[PDB]
Amino acid sequence: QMTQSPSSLSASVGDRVTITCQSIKSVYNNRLGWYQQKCGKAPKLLIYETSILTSGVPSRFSGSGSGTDFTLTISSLQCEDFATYYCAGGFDRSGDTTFGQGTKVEIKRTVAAPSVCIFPPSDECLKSGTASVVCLLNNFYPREAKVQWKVDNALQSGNSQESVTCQDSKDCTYSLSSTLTLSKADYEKHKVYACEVTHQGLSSPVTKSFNRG
Amino acid sequence: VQLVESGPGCVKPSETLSLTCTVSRFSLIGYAITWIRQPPGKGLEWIGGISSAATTFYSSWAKSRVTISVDTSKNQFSLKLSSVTAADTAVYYCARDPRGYGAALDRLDLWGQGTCVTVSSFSTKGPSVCPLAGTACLGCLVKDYFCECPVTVSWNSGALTSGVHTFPAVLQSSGLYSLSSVVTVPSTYICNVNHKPSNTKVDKKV
Repeated sequence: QMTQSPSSLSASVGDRVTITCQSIKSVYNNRLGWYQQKCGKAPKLLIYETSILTSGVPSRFSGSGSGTDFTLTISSLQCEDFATYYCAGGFDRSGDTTFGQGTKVEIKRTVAAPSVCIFPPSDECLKSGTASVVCLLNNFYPREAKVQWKVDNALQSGNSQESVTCQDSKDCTYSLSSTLTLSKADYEKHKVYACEVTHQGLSSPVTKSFNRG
Repeated sequence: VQLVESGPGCVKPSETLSLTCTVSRFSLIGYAITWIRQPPGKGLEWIGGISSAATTFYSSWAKSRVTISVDTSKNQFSLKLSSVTAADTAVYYCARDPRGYGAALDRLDLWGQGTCVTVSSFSTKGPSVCPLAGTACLGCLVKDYFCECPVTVSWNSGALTSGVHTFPAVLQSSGLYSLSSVVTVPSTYICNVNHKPSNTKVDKKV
């Protein structure tokens, strides 16, 4: 119900960034708070009553504003500050309270090439009908990465899933997991299984392969 | 002091969803407890609240289908949502206001980790845990389960923390979910997987 600006932003480590929170009604008794939510985690109260820092929150965070216009400032942006930030306001004591729409914060860093691991299917899960080969791209930036699957150097499609972690709170990198799903018969038919990774940190695509057996 | 959340995990439409928020350990005297929910890929939405004097407030949309109460003998706050549809699928949080305000969102200083609620007609299925074997990767694959969460993946019962990346679950063409957790270690490793909706508790060693 409260407007936040921008919807998402990006900056570099050490930059100063600002998130604005606007409301139609005026805030009652300075009841305006700023929460930070990291991936897969509950929101954490950073600022309460417009400008008071929660104990333990680094002094890099600060809050300002009044009435209908408020501001959260991160003076020295860090990799651990990757999160979605919300503002929450109360306009009376009868139940007029609401959150802001949120603002995503990404951090820019230098290019980092991934490390490629490959995992053959376990014989315990080969007892069912599905075999799953797992390719892992560890600690890379930027996010854009291409993962190609090869079975006896035959190129696969439509039989693979993938997910990416969020920006690591220490080195600003990402990690991707790709899973190739075949039937156990097709798995026992072929031997060479490879994943070819294309990322701008690599001068050439890096292929990790294993032979079934 | 923690706000332990408990829920059924997956429910079918038209059912009544019942969630509990238990205060583990004693802390402040007059604290209030509010319920927020977060739909997938969306923002925070205030459901309701209950103050230090048990005064219960409901958001405009929740007045006709949410009941919030307290059991003081258990230190257990209860939220009931009636006639649920797929639009009620969300992660539900309880949070504490240290001032005792039952209708304030500006100072929630302690949150529960949240409980997942998926409203669908599809059946619950338990996952299979597949091991995956100067520094090398290893991990575990939690495969073919529904609904998505509550799902927990720990390493060495919490001892292994550094280098551990637990990936977001993906929805496969089989209609089930697959999650993968990996740890990179210098060249005993056991992953503890807990899927509450199917009561699947498996410790697999890699």
